[PDB]
Formats: sequence, C-alpha cells, structure tokens
Amino acid sequence: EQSLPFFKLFSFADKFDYLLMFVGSLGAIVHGSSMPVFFLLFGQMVNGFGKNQMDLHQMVHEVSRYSLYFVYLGLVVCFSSYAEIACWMYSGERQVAALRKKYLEAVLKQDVGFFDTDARTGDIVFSVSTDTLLVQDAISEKVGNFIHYLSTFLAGLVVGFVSAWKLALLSVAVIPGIAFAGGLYAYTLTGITSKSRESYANAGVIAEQAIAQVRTVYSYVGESKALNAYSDAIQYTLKLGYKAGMAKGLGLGCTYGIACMSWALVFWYAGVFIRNGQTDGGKAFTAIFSAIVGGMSLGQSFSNLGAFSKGKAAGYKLMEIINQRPTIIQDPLDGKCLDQVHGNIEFKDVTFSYPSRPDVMIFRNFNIFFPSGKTVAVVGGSGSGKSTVVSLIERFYDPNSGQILLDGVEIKTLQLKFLREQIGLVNQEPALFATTILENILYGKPDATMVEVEAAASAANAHSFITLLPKGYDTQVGERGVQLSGGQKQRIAIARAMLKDPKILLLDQATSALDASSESIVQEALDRVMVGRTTVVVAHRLCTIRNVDSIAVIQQGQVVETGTHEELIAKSGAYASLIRFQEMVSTRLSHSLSTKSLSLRSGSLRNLSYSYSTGADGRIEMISNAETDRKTRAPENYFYRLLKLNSPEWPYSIMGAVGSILSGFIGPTFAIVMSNMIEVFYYTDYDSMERKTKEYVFIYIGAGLYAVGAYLIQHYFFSIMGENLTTRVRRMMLSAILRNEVGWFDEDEHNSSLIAARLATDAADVKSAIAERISVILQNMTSLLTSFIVAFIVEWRVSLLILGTFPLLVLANFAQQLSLKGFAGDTAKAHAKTSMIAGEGVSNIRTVAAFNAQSKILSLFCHELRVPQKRSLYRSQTSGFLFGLSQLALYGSEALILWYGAHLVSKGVSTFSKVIKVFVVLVITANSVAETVSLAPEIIRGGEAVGSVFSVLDRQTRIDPDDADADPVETIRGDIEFRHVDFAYPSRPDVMVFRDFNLRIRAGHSQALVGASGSGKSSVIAMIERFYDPLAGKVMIDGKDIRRLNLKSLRLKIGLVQQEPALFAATIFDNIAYGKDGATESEVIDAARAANAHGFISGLPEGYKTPVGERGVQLSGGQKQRIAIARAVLKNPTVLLLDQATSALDAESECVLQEALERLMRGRTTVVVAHRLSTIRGVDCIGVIQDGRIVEQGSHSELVSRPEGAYSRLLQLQTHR
Ligand SMILES: Nc1ncnc2c1ncn2[C@@H]1O[C@H](COP(=O)(O)OP(=O)(O)OP(=O)(O)O)[C@@H](O)[C@H]1O
Ligand SMILES: Nc1ncnc2c1ncn2[C@@H]1O[C@H](COP(=O)(O)OP(=O)(O)OP(=O)(O)O)[C@@H](O)[C@H]1O
Ligand SMILES: [Mg+2]
Ligand SMILES: [Mg+2]
Repeated sequence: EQSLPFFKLFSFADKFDYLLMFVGSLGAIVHGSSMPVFFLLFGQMVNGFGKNQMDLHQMVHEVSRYSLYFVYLGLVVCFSSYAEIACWMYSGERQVAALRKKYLEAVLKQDVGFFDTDARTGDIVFSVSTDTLLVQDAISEKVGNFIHYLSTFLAGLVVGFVSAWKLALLSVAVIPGIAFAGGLYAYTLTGITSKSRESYANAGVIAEQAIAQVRTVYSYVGESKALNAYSDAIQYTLKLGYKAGMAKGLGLGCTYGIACMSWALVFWYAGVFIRNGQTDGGKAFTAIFSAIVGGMSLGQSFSNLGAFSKGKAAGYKLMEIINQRPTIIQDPLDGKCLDQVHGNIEFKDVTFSYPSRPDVMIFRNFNIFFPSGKTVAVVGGSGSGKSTVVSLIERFYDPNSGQILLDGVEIKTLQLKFLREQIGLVNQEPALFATTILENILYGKPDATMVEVEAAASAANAHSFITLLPKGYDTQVGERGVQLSGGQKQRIAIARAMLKDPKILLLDQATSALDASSESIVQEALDRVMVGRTTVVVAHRLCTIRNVDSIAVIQQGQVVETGTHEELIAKSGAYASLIRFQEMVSTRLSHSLSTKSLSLRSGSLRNLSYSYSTGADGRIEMISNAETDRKTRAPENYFYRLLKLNSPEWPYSIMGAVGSILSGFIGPTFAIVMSNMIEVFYYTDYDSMERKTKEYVFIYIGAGLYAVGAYLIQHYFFSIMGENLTTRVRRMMLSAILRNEVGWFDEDEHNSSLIAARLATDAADVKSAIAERISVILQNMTSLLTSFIVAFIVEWRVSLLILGTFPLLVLANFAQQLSLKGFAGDTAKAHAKTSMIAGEGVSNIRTVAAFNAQSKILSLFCHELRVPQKRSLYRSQTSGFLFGLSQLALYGSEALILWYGAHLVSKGVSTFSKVIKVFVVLVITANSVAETVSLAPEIIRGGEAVGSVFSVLDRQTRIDPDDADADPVETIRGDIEFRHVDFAYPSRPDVMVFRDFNLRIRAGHSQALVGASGSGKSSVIAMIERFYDPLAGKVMIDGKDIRRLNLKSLRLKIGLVQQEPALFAATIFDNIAYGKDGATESEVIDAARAANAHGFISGLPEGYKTPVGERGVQLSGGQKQRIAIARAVLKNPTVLLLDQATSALDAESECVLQEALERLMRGRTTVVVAHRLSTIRGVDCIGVIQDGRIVEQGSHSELVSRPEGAYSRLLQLQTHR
C-alpha cells in the first residue's frame, strides 16, 4: 500500500535524541576513515623499512615512529566505534518506546464498534507486536552501518587518488569486472531455486492429503502407496538439485578466476610505473588497496536498504491510527453532568444497523421503556438483536436515526465518563486481566478502603473460594500458579459490579458453562445483586428466566408483546413456538495470527518475529521465536546418526574432500606471491625486476585457472552427498508419520499445515548441517595448517611472537563480523511482557471501556517500558566498549610485530622480506580462523530447531500396525462383542462418553445404533478398527481380543463409509478402485452399478477421467456419497460400517441412498448409525445408547410395544420438523 518517507520516522525525537544522533554520526565517519588510513600508515612504513637496506640506523628511527602511529590509530578507533554503537542503540530505543505510548493512547480512545473481531483486532494486536519492531530495526543501528561503509568508500578514493592516481583508475575499472560475474551468478542461482520450489508442490499435496484424510488411508490399507506416490515426485527435485551444486562450483570458480586475473593486471602496471620514475613501493601498495576495499564497501551500505523499506511500510500503518479521528468522544466542557439519577431508559423511535454492512435492519422502529427500581427481560429465540440493546446503552455505537433519553435527557449531551460511571456490565466468560485477584476487583472502583473489597466479595459467594487458596488475596490468575481453574469460575464481574455500586446494571446471557447444580451457586448470587437497581436480563435460554416480574419480547425490528408471565404463556402469540424450541433444542485469534505470521517468517529474521498460542485463560501468549537457545533439544549423538544415514555415498565424500583441501591452497598462496612483489619493487636493477615480475604474473593467471577446477569439485560433490540425505530423510519422515495412532493427529499443533512444512523446510535444512559444515572445516583447517608450516620455515623468531599474539588477532576479526548483523540481539524477547498488556487491552476493550479503566492500562504500560530501557542501556554501553577495546589489541599488536622484526634486521639476524612474508601470511590466515569459531556453538548446540526433527523418527507409536509376534488373520466371520468397556478421548480426557458399554453382534445380523442427539454415537465404529484403544476393558472380535491381531491384515476386511466422504485429487477411476488392489475393468464396471449412478458416470466427458477432488470439476454432496459406496462394494468386505450424523443428507429428493442400503447387506455383518429416525428399520436388532450405556435392546416390535421407555420420546420428534 502507501508508505511514509524515510524521514517522519524520526518525528518522535526530543532534544536528547538530536544529541545522540550527532555524536553517533561522528563515530560513524571517523570509524569509516580508518581502514583507508591504515593502508596509508602501513604503506609509508615499507618505504622506510626497505629503502634503508644499506643504512640500518635510518631503518630503526623510521619504524619506531610509524609503529607509534598504530597505537594512535587504535585510540581513534576505540573511542569512535564506542560512539556509533552506544549512541545509535539507545537513541533508537527512546524513539520507538514513545511510539508505543502514543499508539496506545490512540488505541484506547477509538469507538468500541471499531473492534468487531472481523480480523480487526487481529491486526491491531499484530501491529503492536511486529510493526513496532520493524521501525526499531530500521532506525536504530542499521543507520550507523549506512554511514560507516559509505564513508569508507569516500575516504578510500581520496587516499587512493592522492598517492597514485593512475593506479587508482586501473583498480576501480576492475570492480565492474568482478561484480558482473559475481552478480550474474546470483541471478542464475535463484532461477534454479525457484524451479525447485515449483517442482516440489507436485509432491507437496500428496503428503498433504494423507495427513488431513488419515482416517481413510487407514480403513482402506493404502499407507504403503502414499509413499510410492511420494517417492516418485521427489525424484524430480533430487535431479534438479544436482545442477544447483554445479551452478555454484562454476559460480565461485569463475569469480575467483577473474579476481586472480586482475591482481595480474594491477601488479604489472605498477611494475611499469616504478621503472619510469613515477612512484615507489609504498605509494602503489596504498593506491591499489585503498581503492579496492573502498569500492567493495558499497555492497554493505546498500545491504541496509531492505530493512529501510520494511520500516516505511510498517511505520505508515501505525501512523494512520495515531492521527485518526473517532466519533463518540468526550467533551469535558460541552457535556452536562446530572445528579440523583433514577434509571429511566427509553428508546424513543430508534432505528439502527451495524456499520459493517448496512444492508440488514436490526432495529426497525424500536420502542421500549425501562422502569426505575424494577427488573425487565429482553428475550428472543434467534438472532433478533437482543444483545445489541446492552451494546447500545454503553454508547459503543450511535443510533443513526433516533434518540435515547435518560430521565428525559439525551445521552449524546452527556460525556463518556458520567454515563459509564453509573452503568455496570457483566458478559460472557468475563475479563480476567493478568494481575492478582485484588487488582481485578479494584477495576470497578480504584481505591476506597480494604473492608469494602471483602464486603463485595462477601455478597457474591466469593469470600470462601478465595480463602481456600494459600495466598493472602494475591494470586496470579494469568499463569497457573494457584489454580482457580474451574469451568465454574467465580463470576468476579459480580464482585466488580457491586464495588462500583451502579444504578443501572446490564447483565447478559450468563448461563454458558453447561449449567448444573454447580452453576446454581452464582444463580442466587445474581438474585442478591438485582436489588434496588434498574437491571435488564438478556436471556439466551428460558429455563432461568422463570422468576422475573416483567418480560418484553422482540421478534423483528421492534417489540411485540410485554407484560408479566401470565399473559405471556396465554394467547400463544409468538412465544409458544419458542418454548417448543426450548424443549426440542480466544483460541481463534491465535490461528489468525500464526497464519498471518506464515509467509512472513522465511524472509524476516528469527529474532524479530513471534509465534502465538492460547496459553491459559488469562491472556494470549507470545513466544519470542528465538526459543532455539532455550530449547537446546537435539540428541547428544545427532551428528553421528546423520552420518550413518548418509553412508551409501562414501565415494561422493572422499571425492569432495580432495576438492576442499585443494581449495585451501589458494588463500595462503595469494599471500606469498603478493608479499614477494613488495620485495621486488625495491630493486635497483631495472632489468632483473622485469624478468622477475613476468614470473609473478604468470602464477596469478595459472592459479586463476586452478581456482576454477578446485571449487567445481568442492561444490558439485558435497551436493550429491547432501541431496541424497534430504531425499532419504523425507521418506523416513512420511513413513513414520503414517504409522502413529489416530489421536496423535487430532491435536492442535499436529494439523495439516504445521506438519507438511516440516517435510518442506525442516527436512531440507539437514544439508547445511552435515555437508556444508564439513566443507568449510576441511578448507579452513588446511589454510590454517599450511600457513603455520611455511611461516616457521621462513622465520621462526617473529612467527613465534605472532603465535602468542594470535588469540588477539582472531578475537578482533570475530567482533568485526558480529557487527555486520548488529549487537542488539533478540529484541523481540524484552518486548514480550510489554506487548501482552497491549495484547489484552485491545481484545478485551468491551470491559476496558466500561468501568473507566482506560488510564490504568496506560499506566501499567508506561510504568513497564522501563525494564527494556535499562536492559538496552546496559547492553549498549557494554557491547560498544568491548568492541572498541578489542580493536585496540588489533593495531596495538601489529605494532609489536613490526617493531620486533625491525630489531632483528638491524642486528643482522633476519632480512627484509622475512618479516613482511611472515606478517602478510599469518594475518590473512587470522581472518579465516574467526569464521570457524563463529559456527562453533551450532555444532554443539543441537544444530538448531530445524535440524532437531528426530521427534518424528524417534517416537513410539501406541497402536502398532505391523507386529511379528501377532497372530495372522485369515477369516473374520463377524463376531463383534463388547465386554465391560469405558472410554474417553485423549484430546479431552475429562469427558467420559462411555461408561461400562456392552454390545453383542452375532454373524449375519445388522445393527441400528440410534441418534439420541449425539450421545457418543459416531464412536463405536472407531473401535471396530483400532483408531483408538479403550481405557479399561476388552474388545472381543472373532472370539479374540482386538489387541492380538495383525492390524494391516484386519483392516482389509472391515471397510467403512465415512461421515462426510472425501475424495482424493484424481480421476473417478482411482477413487473407485482405491479399495481393491489389482482390479482394472472386470469387477470395476459392476462396482459402479450396485449403488448405480451409471448415467452420472457415463455422462462425463473423458469416460471415467476427470479431477474431482482438488483443482477439478465440482460435485454435490449427494454425488460424493455415491462414490464412497462404490469403494465398499468393490472391496466386498465381511464387516460393513456406515456413519451418518448431524444433517449430512444435504440433498432433497432422497434417492442416493435407498438403493445401496438394501442390496449391500445381503451377506455381511453391518453396523448402521443415522441421526434421523427414518429408514433405520433394520429388522435384525436395534439398540439405544445413552450416556455410555445401553438401555433397551430388541427389534422394532418390542421397542414400540413399551409405552414410553425412551424411544417414543424420539417418535415425537418425527412430526417436529
Ligand atoms: N460484528 C457484527 N457484524 C454483523 N452482525 C453481528 C455482529 N455482531 C453480532 N451480530 C449479529 O447480531 C445478532 C445478535 O443476536 P442476539 O442479540 O440474539 O444475541 P445471541 O445470539 O442470543 O447471543 P450472542 O450475542 O452471545 O451470540 C447475531 O445474530 C449476529 O448475527
Ligand atoms: N475426536 C473427538 N474429539 C472431540 N470430541 C469427540 C471426539 N469424538 C467424540 N467426541 C465427543 O463425543 C460425541 C460423539 O458423538 P458421535 O460422534 O457418535 O455423533 P455426533 O457427535 O452427533 O456426530 P458429529 O461428531 O459428526 O457431530 C460428541 O458430542 C463429541 O463431543
Ligand atoms: Mg451470534
Ligand atoms: Mg460430534
């Protein structure tokens, strides 16, 4: 959408922020112009240390002077890298933490009708969680990196064009020659990676179907050919992944092969310009290296323009609510204030519709009257808009035509602090703000005294239940410290709505907890608060309204009938149908936020996003998404187990380890040939310098072709090894998911959107954990090792001093690589406790706006943004000082080497080019050792969260489909028998749907398990085949227990017909031959014409070939049912299972079932459940299930012969349509 400029993000800056962005913008320019000044001091040293080869007294006075200028260069990098980190991290905190205080003043003052849960308070909650962390990413510390490397470019050219300006043009013209082939590489690597993501989605839905339809893959045993259709469509991503390793070996060989053919260009013309008497060996070392590392420092300034475009998109969404004008506002002077109220509410000619869609008309000419000191009741039987009345006295909306008089005074002339001070609200599942249970009661009144809080808790049946809690009125209700965790809460709103002492009380449908004798406790507590108050009762069910003096009824836009409950039961006017209807009878925001966090979590950093959940019933819980540190949960032997799985490719690891050592010979050979030409440039024999610099250019060219052939071996191999592992792992993951029990799939984090991406993202990052972390170890440890053997043959007295310094030269190059990604780690973890206070002052704003609790959600937020500011003051002063102090041991220790080397030459021990060769080789080596120790924790710290997918391999199923020590099944005649069995669901173990259940189904009979409004009726077929095991008891089948048999050899002769039949994405020739392996045309045509649909199946364009499940032709609910019966007649089972429930007919003119329900049962033992009391006249036997028991058994001549029982009550519901 629209976007702000890059400025106006700095509009929350006070006068102390214009001082930290000025001291912190001299620290970014002085630290920038220090690497092109290091090349000016190290260049002028070599002129003093190497022109004086004949006078060893002029040497020592000109190396002792320039090695004092490195200690002076250290103190200017120490005190100016301190000033760009300690001043841009703390000034980027104080600006975003005053954006949070004005965005929350803005989102507490908009109208309450703005938040109607229609993905509106799932965007406000997301904009306070993540859009505020994108402004802080953009303006804090990636602005210091923008000024640092831009001024390294501008200072790298001025040092370059002053020393030697001809060599500063040959070294800049080379830079397009390197960035072209280093940028054309990155184009042709995304062109393979994007085709890999495209060629995977053919196999991305075959894994997806077998998880979301797992009950059908088990009943028809085809869990061994959901692998063979998944092991074929991965073989086109393996082969396309072989040529994304060759396009990297040719992309790094031909990028290191042009740079090596460009040091042969700049060091040949330097050898011509010295012989002409124009330069020397220190003005040319300066000019070449200052213009190369200066021009390369524009790839790091422009790397920050990606975060600068996220911080302008996110920052506009926040800045369009901060200055948004609401409608229903407070006027402190243009608003009256009455006294001695009485509570006479009257809607005089009010019409109103919700502003989400003005098409409907809820309140067409609405007219009521609420007396003083009395009780009323507003009741309906459908969506009549009776909860809208209590959502309109609060002024959450406006009546767009009409007026509302309070004691004859219009409420639009009263401000919104006198109206809401006299009205108290109680609503559904009341707001429990995550504080103690003294602070929640003190929202109705802030502080009067202590004894009134106990007095309000006394007359609510609330005093005893907070004294059987071993803490003194101080209990965490948000987190489960001490659990008042009953479904019957104490409705502590009633404790709030008594301490406030309102004159008008707006109750609501407060029977929403499956009411019983437990919920009758607060029923009389409501009868002890509705005294002397003009209260209303919005009643959902009429069973609790039966003692109310006056009741009004609305049906369509207006009131219909009023009066007491004697003429209400009389005359049958629009109330007798409602009492007939009484006889015949959040966790969603977390799914909205995580899918909004989906497709925005592969590009965004893991320390900048969240992951959402439900938590307890106190708040929405936010995990900082850098939980990989606190998890630390992989097996201790995970690195050997991923090598045992990756062994058949042992030739493709030996032939890549003689390609990773040969790449470690290119680095330490560049630093020998380049440090042999510093020596040669100080010759005075201008013909023996020409013929010895032709032989140092030919090495640069000949080893610029060695680099092409030694990165093609390292990266074509180790990609054959690493793409036969992510193919082998994904097959071992799907073959282990489709072996677990059914109840494992029923949980909330095992749905088919977080479990089919673990095979797509968490299974393809095992390549960069055991193949791309060996290639950069064999390479970097044969470069460290070949440069401590050469450098102890040349000279061992200087290189033993560098060996004692070497922990300090690798610690300074380790801090220079953490600074490319910033020193303000995991910034989403400190801003998690502060965000949940805004994350529940928005989703509970219907109770925040009531009680006038708006100035307390803001003072629990300004008083609690002080914790991440003292965490970001101590972290910026420390990390900014330890960075600059470790840059002082990098320049103050290269001045100890070059001084001790100059002392050996003047005593006649060493020579020139024995100190420079030892210096250049052992310093460039130190820049590679601090890359190996940067990936050193992740090898120990369990890989990471994506390399920790062993929980699908190392997991023990409860129901094992295949056993060797199990009896094989040859014939089941059908002997279904249930012994004393009770059962519950593992997803919710409190409900006890079965209680000593018993059946006995003889062979050659049927069964007609009755509806009974869902008394556990579609759970008997879920134990005939083991979708769930019982808690206690035995399931008897063929005179044997069911937990003794080969499960795969039992499910191929028990075939069900699903509740809502689903079809795979294929033709109607596989979906009618998935129930029998090997049938082609012989019994397939006959399997059509048994539940026939033959004109439906011959009337079709390509014969029996059309996609019907996904991305194909659409069928109806009556025709999909016809296909699933064709499976069950092709398979020809012995035990048949049917399942129909909860209005699943979905088609008038019922003929899709009447043909199949009588032909199919002629030789089988069938079990039939149907929710309607029609077409269920199975004349063998019929039983009734109630609360986990059978109550009556016998055919349909001993079932209606009893006068009532329980069956004839259901016979009354036949005429109740
Ligand atoms: N944000 C909204 N947009 C459109 N329609 C709404 C919105 N909120 C509520 N409604 C409608 O208002 C009606 C309110 O019905 P009613 O007053 O009888 O309350 P209820 O359905 O008994 O109880 P509850 O309000 O708890 O569902 C609903 O049928 C619903 O369709
Ligand atoms: N996997 C499950 N998860 C949660 N609750 C279940 C599960 N299976 C059964 N139940 C509970 O047990 C009862 C099952 O009754 P049954 O499924 O036989 O018919 P039904 O519930 O009327 O049909 P439907 O399940 O299609 O609504 C339901 O009320 C449900 O609350
Ligand atoms: Mg509703
Ligand atoms: Mg159900």
